Amino acid sequence: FNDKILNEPLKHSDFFNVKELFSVRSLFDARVHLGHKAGCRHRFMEPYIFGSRLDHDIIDLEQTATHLQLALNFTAHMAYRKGIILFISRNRQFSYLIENMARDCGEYAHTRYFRGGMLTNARLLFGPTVRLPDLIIFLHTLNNIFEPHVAVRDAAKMNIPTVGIVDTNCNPCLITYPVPGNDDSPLAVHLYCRLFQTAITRAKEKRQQVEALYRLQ
Amino acid sequence: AGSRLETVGSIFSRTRDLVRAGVLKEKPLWFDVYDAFPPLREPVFQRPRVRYGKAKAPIQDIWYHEDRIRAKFYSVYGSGQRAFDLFNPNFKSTCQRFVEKYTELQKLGETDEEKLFVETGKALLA
Amino acid sequence: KNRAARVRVSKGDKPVTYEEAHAPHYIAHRKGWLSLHTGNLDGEDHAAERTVEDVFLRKFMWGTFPGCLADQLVLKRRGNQLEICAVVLRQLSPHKYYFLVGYSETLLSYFYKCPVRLHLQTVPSKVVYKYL
RNA sequence: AUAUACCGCCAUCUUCAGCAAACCCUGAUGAAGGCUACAAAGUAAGCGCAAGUACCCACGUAAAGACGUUAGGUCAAGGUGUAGCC
Ligand SMILES: C[NH+](C)c1cc(NC(=O)CNC(C)(C)C)c(O)c2c1C[C@H]1C[C@H]3[C@H]([NH+](C)C)C(O)=C(C(N)=O)C(=O)[C@@]3(O)C(O)=C1C2=O
Ligand SMILES: [Mg+2]
Ligand SMILES: [Mg+2]
Ligand SMILES: [Mg+2]
Ligand SMILES: [Mg+2]
Ligand SMILES: [Zn+2]
Repeated sequence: FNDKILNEPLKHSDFFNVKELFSVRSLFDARVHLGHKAGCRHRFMEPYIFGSRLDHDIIDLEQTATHLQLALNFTAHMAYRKGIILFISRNRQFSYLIENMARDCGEYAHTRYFRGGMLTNARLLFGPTVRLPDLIIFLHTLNNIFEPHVAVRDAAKMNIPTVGIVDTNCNPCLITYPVPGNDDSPLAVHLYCRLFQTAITRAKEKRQQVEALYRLQ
Repeated sequence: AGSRLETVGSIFSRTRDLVRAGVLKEKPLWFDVYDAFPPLREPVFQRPRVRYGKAKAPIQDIWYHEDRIRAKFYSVYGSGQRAFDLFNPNFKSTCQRFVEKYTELQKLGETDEEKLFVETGKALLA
Repeated sequence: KNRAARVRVSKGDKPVTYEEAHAPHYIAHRKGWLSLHTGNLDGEDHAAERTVEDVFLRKFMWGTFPGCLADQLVLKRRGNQLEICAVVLRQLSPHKYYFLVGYSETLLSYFYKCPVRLHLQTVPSKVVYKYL
């Protein structure tokens, strides 16, 4: 009968009202639409790009809004069902922000040099009975040589769903929920951290509410 | 077990096929969330490729009508000492003043561009 | 290369005891001696026949407690009290053990003509210091 | 008789630093390969150097120096397979 605290959110669409945390104006002022140049583009990001202004590409914010809805819904549902959400980035200007965001929530953050086999040779590297993360959220999909991160391939190899902010120079290919958006501006990255932190915290408090209600019932 | 073939399909397709066969006995935590709210595109591997012949990107260049006059303004009356702010929404630069006044007269009813330009030039001079 | 008392490295599956593991350059730096007889000091006469009897004892007790001596013996020699302290395993029956103790206990007394005493020390399995 | 069957005990590179179980990734899942600390797939038990010991110091000298190389040296130190003599 606990299949009502693990099946109910899954028939309510937007069970966590995550649709009231972001608007195409909030994103526009966070400067999410600003992308890279036509010379740093990706063929697979071409379907998400509104167009090019002065050889500087811009991302379609309606598509960003729909993708961000789906992403934040998924993140809220995994945080409710008590997964492990690992936030991965290689920025160096936002490492402090991502680790502090994980610690203000209760999820985890890899912001440092990804050692080979972290998710793949995981039992040998950590211990025989380790729980690998049930959702990896990349705030920046590229590494510091401007190439896709090992984790995006190894998360897929290990069948861990991935939510990721894909900019113009990124490969939205092996990312389950791509969110077309700027990740080079402090306001944009701050808004992403704020949105994901709020989703995860609201999800965990709602999980506690339904467990309390069913325990009293 | 699991399928570490990241290239054949998606994590959803691989996991669904393996739990149908009966080798993944427990379903993962994320499978029902995927089956409830799937993404707009299943994450299947696609190899990037270089366009070679007469293949061009579908991305267009953003050009509005005001830019015909914007380009003309900078040409004659260059960028003034009134500097752009950019940090504040609703910033109305001097060139924006010019295009708004010019577009005003246009709506009112004028015809040749040079006459339009001199009239809005005296208008901003006032 | 030096090949004196050095058990070479196999593949990491070779049980080996402290004694066998240490090489001859650790002979009293880490190991010590398996036979404590006084003849090898500065002034004494009979050290040669002590060693001739020493190798005899090692091989007699090796063939008389067949396949139960875990590691090698400690042939100490104070007064006329030769001692054959042992580390013998726990597989054969205790009546057989006490028998070979008595048999040796008297036979080396009548071979060497002095008190000879065996103080066995039973151990479950042959010990492993490291796997080489 | 065969060191070209060997144990044993050594020479030599070595007045070296490598040899590596077990995994993982890359190469369209080929022989193979796995580097960037403002970091791009490598993680590593074990042996070796190192460390600790001997001599007068922490210096120097000793000892030590793996995996393998050279069918390198010895059936004559001893033991010994194979073939032989009685
Ligand atoms: C004729 N060659 C092919 C040969 C044959 C045998 N043994 C046999 O084939 C005999 N086999 C039978 C007994 C019939 C079963 C051999 O046994 C040998 C050798 C080569 C020698 C060469 C030696 C030589 N030494 C004496 C100065 C030399 O130049 C070196 C060296 N590295 O300095 C050697 O390698 C040598 O010493 C050597 O090992 C040989 C043989 O052992
Ligand atoms: Mg030497
Ligand atoms: Mg030397
Ligand atoms: Mg040393
Ligand atoms: Mg030869
Ligand atoms: Zn970027």
